[PDB]
Amino acid sequence: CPRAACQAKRGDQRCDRECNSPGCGWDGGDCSLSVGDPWRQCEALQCWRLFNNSRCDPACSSPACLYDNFDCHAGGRERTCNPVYEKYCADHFADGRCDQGCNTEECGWDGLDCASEVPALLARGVLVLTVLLPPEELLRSSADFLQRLSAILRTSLRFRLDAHGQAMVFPYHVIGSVVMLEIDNRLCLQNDHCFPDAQSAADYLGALSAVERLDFPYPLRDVRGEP
Amino acid sequence: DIQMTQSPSSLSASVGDRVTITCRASQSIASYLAWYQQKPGKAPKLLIYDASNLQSGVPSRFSGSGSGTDFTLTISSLQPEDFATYYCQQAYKTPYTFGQGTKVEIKRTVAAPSVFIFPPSDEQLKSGTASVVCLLNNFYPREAKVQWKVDNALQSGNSQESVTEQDSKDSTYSLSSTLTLSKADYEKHKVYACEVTHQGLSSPVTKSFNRGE
Amino acid sequence: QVQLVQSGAEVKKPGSSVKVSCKASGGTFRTYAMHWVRQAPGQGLEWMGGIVPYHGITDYAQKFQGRVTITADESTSTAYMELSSLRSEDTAVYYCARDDYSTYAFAYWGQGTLVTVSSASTKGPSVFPLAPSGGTAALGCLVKDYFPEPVTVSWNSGALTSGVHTFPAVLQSSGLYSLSSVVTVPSSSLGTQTYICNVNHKPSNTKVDKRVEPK
Ligand SMILES: *[C@@H]1O[C@H](CO)[C@@H](O)[C@H](O)[C@H]1NC(C)=O
Ligand SMILES: [Ca+2]
Ligand SMILES: [Ca+2]
Ligand SMILES: [Ca+2]
Ligand SMILES: [Cl-]
Ligand SMILES: [Cl-]
Repeated sequence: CPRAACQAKRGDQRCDRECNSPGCGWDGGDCSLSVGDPWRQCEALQCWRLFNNSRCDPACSSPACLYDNFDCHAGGRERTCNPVYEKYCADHFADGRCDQGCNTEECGWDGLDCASEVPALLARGVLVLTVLLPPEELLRSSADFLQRLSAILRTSLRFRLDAHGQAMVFPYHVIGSVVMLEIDNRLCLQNDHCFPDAQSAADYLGALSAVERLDFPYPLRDVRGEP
Repeated sequence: DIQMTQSPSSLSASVGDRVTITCRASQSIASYLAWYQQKPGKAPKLLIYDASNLQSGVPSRFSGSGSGTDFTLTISSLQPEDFATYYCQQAYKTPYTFGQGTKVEIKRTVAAPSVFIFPPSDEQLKSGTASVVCLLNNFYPREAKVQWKVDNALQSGNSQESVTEQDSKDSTYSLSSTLTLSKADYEKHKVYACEVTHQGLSSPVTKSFNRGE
Repeated sequence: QVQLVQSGAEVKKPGSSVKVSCKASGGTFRTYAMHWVRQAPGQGLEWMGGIVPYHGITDYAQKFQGRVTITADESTSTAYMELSSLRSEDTAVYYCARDDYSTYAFAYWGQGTLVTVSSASTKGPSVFPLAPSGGTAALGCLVKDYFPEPVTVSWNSGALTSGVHTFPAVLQSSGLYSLSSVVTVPSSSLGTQTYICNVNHKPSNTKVDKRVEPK
């Protein structure tokens, strides 16, 4: 990793756990969803070692330090959605009926069904995701996809719509999809725990993929923020 | 489902030993793993939650570690009250799944059984059935072989064994072997013998009686 | 202090249904979950399903789909498990388990409810003496043909405990249970002491005291 090992695998579009270390740049970004250094703006160098620990490390709690994986913000059981609610919250997400059990940031906020009268407060930019699944298949489970991403980011995620009101999901070249998402922070009240832009959200997802703590049941290749 | 694999399934240890029980998950469960203790005739008891948190009221000699797919329950200085069955459980995704369990028994020196044979009672004989009971009392290890002979003929399919849980005071096991025959078959034979093979006996021991003597 | 109290032991015929209850007390966390976990004789633990009474949201193990119904009465902090089309393989101890404010793991457990599924009907045992004959003697009582489990056995009203071994029951091909309880005593105490086994089968309201004399 410091010299002479796996240089032929750095940036090879295939994640190799043997090369997944900060020294080898998370296998040249292949293990961090194409995010070079998710901690690039983090002021303390050893934060990634404390990212995975299930405890608050205040020195690593800044937005630049990826909120110490929300362990300072969500200190107790509220860190995760109840496993008994997994199917229920995915089935009832954004169905136009307020489901109180799902009405928490860790469960996906019920896809905002309990906050229809609160105006959208979008983060800057668009979250772009390459998923190795065709658009039709991806949209067949779109509620599950958005609910899970909303639960992970602890905020509300939705498909960016075009002028014709259609979801901005494009074919990837037959082999996958290029998914465009917006982040609605209308329920994200602020210390800090809210992504101000799409790149911040992409870096956080890259940091989870880097420490092997991203459990998203979709063939997600890469993430980026775009204006 | 997520499959939980525990190792070992059975463990013999002595008071004061440092004991490790491992749990393997079929996929990553991050740190969402609990450890339970269960004693015979009792409900499970939570020892460790979320891989490494010691439950209050649980002694500090218990500690949990691991993440992802591999987890460890360590018991430092194993105490007499720690002899029980231990289970790991993933609390990550439903259906919640448990490991198969690890039974922890106390090691002890070898102890030969004292053997006793009971003829059927006259009270039972009236009902038309005959139960012949062979008792193997307070032995270690648990492994024992009991062979029934009726007038030198080796019996098969007509006996049932039962074994107690390990004794909390002397760490031994006891076993009963019951030979069941009709009163008709019992009355046509003389010599009823129980033969016991165990590690603490230099030679198999036979206890017998002659019907009507 | 959190306490979980379950309803009493049940005896059922194949094809019947059973409904078990579990009352929680001493809890302060509003969104606690109540779970049902079963344990077949000599086997491990199996989660059947769970409920969060505050929200009424339930989840079940797929293998129990259509046969299991989990409900709760939030006002009484009581969870219920109903299991239908009962088979002999459903014979088990059913535990109620509850999480707490700090984990989703099973922090609290009920005492368990034994559910016996069989074609057999409730019957008290026949008790026969196992007469005694290095100076150690053995005596006992054969506790035969009862249903369902459990049976308790004591010697001299619980004053004799040392050297006592009450064997786990064996299920006979007739569907009735059978066990022996033995005690080893000094040979010299046979002519100077009295030995009585006290057998209690609560399911049939049977209580039997049998004096065991040397033959
Ligand atoms: C987090 O870091 C690595 C995986 O990236 C792992 O070895 C470590 O044990 C994890 N820590 C905890 C406390 O789960
Ligand atoms: Ca690579
Ligand atoms: Ca941390
Ligand atoms: Ca809803
Ligand atoms: Cl038990
Ligand atoms: Cl509580």
